Amino acid sequence: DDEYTKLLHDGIQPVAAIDSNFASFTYTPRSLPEDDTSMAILSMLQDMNFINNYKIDCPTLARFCLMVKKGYRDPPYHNWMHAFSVSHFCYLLYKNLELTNYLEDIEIFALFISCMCHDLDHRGTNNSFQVASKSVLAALYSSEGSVMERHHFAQAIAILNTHGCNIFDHFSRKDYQRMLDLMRDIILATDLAHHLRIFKDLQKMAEVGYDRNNKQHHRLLLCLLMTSCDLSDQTKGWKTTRKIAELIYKEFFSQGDLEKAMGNRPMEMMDREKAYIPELQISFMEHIAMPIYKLLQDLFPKAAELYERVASNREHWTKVSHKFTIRGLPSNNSLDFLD
Ligand SMILES: CNC(=O)c1ccc2nc(C)c3nnc(-c4cc(OCC(C)C)ccc4Cl)n3c2c1
Ligand SMILES: [Mg+2]
Ligand SMILES: [Zn+2]
Repeated sequence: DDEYTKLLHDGIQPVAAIDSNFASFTYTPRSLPEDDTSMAILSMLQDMNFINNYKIDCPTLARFCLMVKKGYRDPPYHNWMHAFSVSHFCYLLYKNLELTNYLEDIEIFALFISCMCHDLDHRGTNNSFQVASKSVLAALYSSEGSVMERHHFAQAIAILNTHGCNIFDHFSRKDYQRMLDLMRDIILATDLAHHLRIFKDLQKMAEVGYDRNNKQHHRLLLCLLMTSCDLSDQTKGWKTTRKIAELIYKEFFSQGDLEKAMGNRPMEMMDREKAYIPELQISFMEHIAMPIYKLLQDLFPKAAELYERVASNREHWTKVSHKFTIRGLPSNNSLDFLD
């Protein structure tokens, strides 16, 4: 509530005042105190001129922002600080790439808001679990797939339709509808199965060359950008990829434990007794993360450094893989862990 009063009455801080490096790809948004993140959301929207552009009511935007923030739970990885750093990367794309040369302003706006909302109310489990768990969410969504992502969109709808939070409601009925369809498309695009589905369309687009008058190129690019935001912890330094691996596997292994307790056997990557983190992390980087930033690079030449960084981080993982084998004695100087 004090977050609310401050967000409403203190005024929107300039991004430079947050950090001199705030709009650089080298900046790590997770370094920002979590208490300051709602303010940074407003600063980013102000700096992209969307608040003035779309005549957004700031009190409404403030309320919406805090609703979205409090709409995240606290699993190790899929929490608000994830959504925030994903949203900040969207902002980095805006500042560093000429997105406006590819996308309409409304599409860019939708992408940013979608980043904020895209994992709303995540419970720290994947889509497969909801099914096996017999959760309410599976009952609601399983027959169409993308269970969690459908729930993320529905939560965003629920927030927008909370009194005083509808940042869009002055839009024309036409633009209001476009915003809902954009957010749905974009949030559904964060399901890995969707990404795999559209991947060769993304390639074909990258091959034939992007066409600004091709509206399905707009739609494809929006998905590519959304996924590149979702995975953007991989584009910072080694310490960020190391720390995020830790959060991810903590979350994964917590799911695996639950699957064992209900008498099921988790995927290997969810099973703390089978999962070999360097291999799993290297696979994810080689098959999912790097192809995404390579497509980003093929479309935006200035995104080359993002790809190079991800690849460089991948090679860093290969270099420390050996450390997961205990050579010599443990730090204990004890073999008691064998018993
Ligand atoms: C089947 N393998 C996994 O789900 C997997 C394995 C290893 C991962 N390793 C890292 C570092 C990571 N970072 N974000 C995600 C991630 C991405 C998700 O969808 C995002 C779109 C772009 C596909 C959904 C859930 C997660 Cl956890 N991951 C991993 C995901
Ligand atoms: Mg997600
Ligand atoms: Zn996410």
